[PDB]
Amino acid sequence: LVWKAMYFGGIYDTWAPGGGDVRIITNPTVSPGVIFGYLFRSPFGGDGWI
Amino acid sequence: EFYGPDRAKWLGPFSEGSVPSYLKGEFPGDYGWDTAGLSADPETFARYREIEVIHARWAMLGALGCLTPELLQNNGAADFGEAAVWFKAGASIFNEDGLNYLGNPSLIHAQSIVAVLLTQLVIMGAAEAYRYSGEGPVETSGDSLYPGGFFDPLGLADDPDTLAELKVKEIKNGRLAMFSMFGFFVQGLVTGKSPLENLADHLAEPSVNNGFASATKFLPLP
Amino acid sequence: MLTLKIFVYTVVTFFVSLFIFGFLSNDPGRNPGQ
Amino acid sequence: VSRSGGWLGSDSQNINLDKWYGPDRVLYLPGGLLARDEINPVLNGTLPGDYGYDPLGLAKDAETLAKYRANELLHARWAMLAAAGAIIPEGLAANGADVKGATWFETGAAMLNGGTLNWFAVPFVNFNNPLPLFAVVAINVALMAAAENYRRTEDGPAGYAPGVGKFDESVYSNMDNLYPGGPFDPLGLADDPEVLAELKVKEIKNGRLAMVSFLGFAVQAAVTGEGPYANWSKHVADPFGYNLLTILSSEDRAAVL
Amino acid sequence: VWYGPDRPKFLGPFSDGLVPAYLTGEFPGDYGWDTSGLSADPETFKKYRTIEVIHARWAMLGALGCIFPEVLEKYSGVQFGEAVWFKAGAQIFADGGLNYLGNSGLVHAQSIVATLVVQVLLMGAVEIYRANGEGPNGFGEGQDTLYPGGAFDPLGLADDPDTLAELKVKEIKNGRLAMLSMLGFFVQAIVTGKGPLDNLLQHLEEPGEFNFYALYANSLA
Amino acid sequence: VEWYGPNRPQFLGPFSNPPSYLKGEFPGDYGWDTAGLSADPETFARYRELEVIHARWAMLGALGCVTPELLQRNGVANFGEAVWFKAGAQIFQEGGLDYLGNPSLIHAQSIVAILLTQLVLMGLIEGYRVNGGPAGEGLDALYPGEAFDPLGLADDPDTFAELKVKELKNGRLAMVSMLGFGVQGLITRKGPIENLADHLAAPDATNFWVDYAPKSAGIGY
Amino acid sequence: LVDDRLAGEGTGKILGINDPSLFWAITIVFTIVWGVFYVSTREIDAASDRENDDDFGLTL
Ligand code: CHL
Ligand code: CHL
Ligand code: CLA
Ligand SMILES: CC1=C[C@H](O)CC(C)(C)[C@H]1/C=C/C(C)=C/C=C/C(C)=C/C=C/C=C(C)/C=C/C=C(C)/C=C/C1=C(C)C[C@H](O)CC1(C)C
Repeated sequence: LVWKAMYFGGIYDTWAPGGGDVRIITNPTVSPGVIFGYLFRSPFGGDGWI
Repeated sequence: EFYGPDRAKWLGPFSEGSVPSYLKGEFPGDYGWDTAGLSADPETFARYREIEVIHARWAMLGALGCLTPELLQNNGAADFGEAAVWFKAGASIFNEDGLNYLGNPSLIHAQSIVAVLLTQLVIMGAAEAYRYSGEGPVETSGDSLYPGGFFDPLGLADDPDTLAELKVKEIKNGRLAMFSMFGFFVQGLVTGKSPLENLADHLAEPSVNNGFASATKFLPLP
Repeated sequence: MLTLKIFVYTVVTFFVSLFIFGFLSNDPGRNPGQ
Repeated sequence: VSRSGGWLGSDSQNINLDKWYGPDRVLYLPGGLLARDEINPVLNGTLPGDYGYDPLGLAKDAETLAKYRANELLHARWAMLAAAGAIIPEGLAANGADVKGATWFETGAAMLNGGTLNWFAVPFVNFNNPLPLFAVVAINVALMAAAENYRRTEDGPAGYAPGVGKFDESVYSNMDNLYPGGPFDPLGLADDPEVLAELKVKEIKNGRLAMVSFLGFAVQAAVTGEGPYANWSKHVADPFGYNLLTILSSEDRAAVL
Repeated sequence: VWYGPDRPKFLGPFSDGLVPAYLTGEFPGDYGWDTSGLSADPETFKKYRTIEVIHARWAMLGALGCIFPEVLEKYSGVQFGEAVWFKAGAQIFADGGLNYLGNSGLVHAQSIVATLVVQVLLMGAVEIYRANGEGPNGFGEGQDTLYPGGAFDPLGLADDPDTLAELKVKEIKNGRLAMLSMLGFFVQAIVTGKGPLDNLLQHLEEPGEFNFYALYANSLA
Repeated sequence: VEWYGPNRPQFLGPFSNPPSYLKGEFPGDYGWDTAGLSADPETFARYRELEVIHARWAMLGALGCVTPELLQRNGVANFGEAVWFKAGAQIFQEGGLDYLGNPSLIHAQSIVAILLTQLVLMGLIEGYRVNGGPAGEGLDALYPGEAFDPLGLADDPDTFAELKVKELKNGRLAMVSMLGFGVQGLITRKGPIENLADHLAAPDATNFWVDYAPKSAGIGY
Repeated sequence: LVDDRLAGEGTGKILGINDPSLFWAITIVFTIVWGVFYVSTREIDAASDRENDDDFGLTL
């Protein structure tokens, strides 16, 4: 999946600047705080877990 | 008291269980201190004893030599400039007038760093080589550490009982010199001033001008 | 309210920890058969 | 003491010759598809890489098998040198190295019209090789003809090899036609009989892989008209966009929608 | 598991051609690492063994003590004068003096000489008792000089000799880890100039961007 | 006799009083153990192995620390950082680390890949050296030979003994030069080849005693 | 504003830890329970009459 999103064409990004389009992901977010933030987030409103 | 089983020890009255078995008060300076067992092997102990005595003797020479020029500078017996401080005497050889003994240009008046270095290599190289050899033109006893004979003009080692006790005096004055010399090295690095200037500052304000005044001098900064 | 939150976090963690280490205490061996 | 040993610590040397030699040797078809009694009897599991694979019944006796194995091992060793030598120089040029005649099927043309080649001692300095084409043809033919004749006649001149030091003509005697050893084994990796048997299996298996690979290099050259490195680099760059099917299309496929 | 000829060794599968003969597995933490032959002599090995355990127990206290005030300052309401371990010494020169937990009612030390005199008197007496093997009025007569027990084991966690052998491996291995990490605290203090907790929290912010090689390696030469 | 035995040369020329344990049985025995460090036969063995391994590493390092700089000074090749104490910083440059400057060679980009591969590669290599492995097992620890002597230059026992003395003497010289590179680099902050050029250009003015010695106390370099 | 509140609702905080004190509440409690559990594992297993070797545990 990450090879598809970074080297083979890319993944459709609905948030892409200029309108939703297929986009190459060049800076994946691998920060531990961001990853752990999603995993141990609440499942309730506003948080929604992952 | 300085030899045998009831000799003085590094921990005083509380040194019974701290003395290694191989330290039996047979040599000068045996306060039974070897918490690292570095002298457990008899052959390495003998070599370490020679290194200690040679170091102790250089330190006694060094401690006196690191203060004598500064004392003369203070009382006005001679002028050295910045060379009065022991850790600045080396650059003196690079002065336009040259290294003048006692500040007198009619004395050594050395100018060449190579000459003072090559001369020392030949002289000390010969002197040290004879010491390692254990034999030489001079007359000595069979002890390499304690030659006597030629190196004992005054017969102070002739009496054997006094010789054993004087040996303790040599190592004990020597060890104090080595500790003080380490103090000269560290104080020179930390304070940056001469040992006598360090002493004067401690006397001026003992509670403030002490080692902890420079305790924060080498704080690593981001 | 933080005092209340810390008290509840202490209480909830206590009962969950008992539940977790309770089943780690050779639970499967606690059966009447052989 | 031994000149052989394991690679992953003490007791890490586990050379199982049973999988490659004997009745339970692996076969080109699994157990449930091919019974071991359906294998040609001449393939008894004594030669390296005997997968029991010989449809068309080409090998009908030990002599025929021995003659063909002499051919297979030579075709395999040459393909291993070629496979490595056909793609390594091209990979250098594609990455910025100054190599004239990168693609293997275009190196010959580079020597035409008096042009020369650059030999790259890759770890270190490159070379502007002065040998002209006429000279290269003469030297290569002379050295290769002499080398092959020595192999054909099973005898050669005395010389020096590091493993054996200085040797005479006597060493050429008692050398296997396919596994000469001796001077040809300077590192002495053939000393252990169990290791030698296993390494023989790796030789033909890497060799058979190289032969099929060079066949692809040739077929690919005819179709795509590019060097093997260029085909690989662009398959990896855009796999679905650059493969055999896309090339065969040879047209801008209209969107289906 | 940890004793005898079948104990684990420091080079794993390759640790068999360099295990010294004198390293047999009779002492805790014996991974057969003496490649420089320093402990060839049994008497020197005995002393080196005490030095390691002592350096280890100080390191374990040091490792915890060097990070605990820094942890407590960031993740609690405590406000130390200097939470960073290599700046906590200068607290005694501050106007308010050294206040334990930042509370002026605790300790409130204000003279470095008085603390030093009390330390050399207390640590001097204590280290003498360990060295001599018996405290005041023969407090520790007969107890092991490295593993005393008795008064030093109030909870009796090492009454069973088999448990003792296992736990002595735990002590030396946590101790060796602490010693290795205290080396980290020293060098990271020299190079980064920040507290060890700050170094960790910086690694965790973005490990690729905030590490030794991406920040400081180029400056060291 | 010339290099082994009681008639061997000594570190102090005529004045020769070799320690008893030094009996000219091993290569490079000039009877120099004034500190008595190798009095223990087991420790001496361990020390001899350390010296040979250090010497072989030093010989590779000494040649490897001047080769990039010699090529750069002679304009033979361009390196991102030819000076040895700066070569490591090349990994953090823009295009990465290119061998000999040619972008088609190695072209490494991540220090983590270099570190992890070296950990695995050198971990196996050193394990093979001490426990034995693919190249052979049961071979001499310091002088395995076999695959490591393909040319057979050590086939003659006499030549092997003399060549072993040559290895240590070239190795010991390389070890001293490595200390020189480090100390000179830490002081001059310039590559060793550049430092040599300076001494040859004006030896009476760029010598250490005149250039830095006078500024080693109270004044910066 | 007129009143005070934690204002942590819908903020995506790890384990809902708005302040570091909650971390100590969870960590201390878990460590204590883990502490009493850890020093009792051998006794609990001893009741099985088997040793917790590679063949221990309910197995069909
Ligand atoms: C009665 C108690 C008594 C005590 C406690 C000591 C203690 C000591 N004696 Mg001793 N002695 C004692 C009685 C006697 N001695 C001697 C005769 C001798 C001799 C001849 C010698 C000693 C020596 C020593 C020292 C051993 C070396 C050392 O560093 O030790 C361990 C000590 C420490 C590890 C100190 C710990 C640090 C301390 C708290 C200071 C604080 C350090 C800094 C603040 C940290 C800064 C960090 C920065 C730089 C990063 C040591 C402190 C030796 C010496 O002089 O060593 C220097 C020595 O050669 N004693 C006699 C005559 C018979 C005694 C009679 O009672
Ligand atoms: C991070 C980016 C990075 C990049 C872009 C490169 C790029 C390169 N590296 Mg390098 N490296 C990189 C990082 C690193 N390298 C190394 C360690 C090395 C070494 C040790 C070597 C290189 C080499 C090379 C060059 C090889 C190309 C060549 O000349 O081939 C020429 C062609 C060939 C050698 C053969 C054909 C290659 C082509 C890929 C065919 C592949 C065929 C396979 C059958 C494919 C199989 C696929 C699988 C999935 C089935 C090349 C320019 C080599 C070199 O120096 O080149 C001269 C080399 O020997 N690198 C490390 C240290 C761990 C790195 C760390 O980051
Ligand atoms: C999880 C799937 C799986 C597993 C664990 C096994 C396991 C086994 N198979 Mg079996 N098999 C499978 C799937 C599987 N098979 C499928 C899908 C087919 C149809 C092609 C077969 C057809 C088959 C036959 C005809 C035989 C076995 C045999 C065997 C036994 C050993 C010999 C062997 O490996 O033969 C098979 C070897 C291969 C099929 C070579 C395939 C090449 C590689 C492994 C393909 C990998 C491609 C890639 C990873 C797939 C991507 C994932 C995909 C789902 C998208 C062995 C226990 C033999 C046996 O039972 O002995 C009596 C035997 O005769 N298998
Ligand atoms: C085994 C082997 C074998 C072979 O043969 C040889 C060889 C190699 C030699 C060997 C090895 C060795 C080693 C590794 C060593 C290391 C060590 C260390 C690191 C230590 C530390 C060590 C360290 C340590 C103790 C530490 C300590 C600390 C302490 C006390 C304390 C501190 C502190 C605190 C709390 C806080 C504050 O604020 C500050 C202070 C006050 C400061």
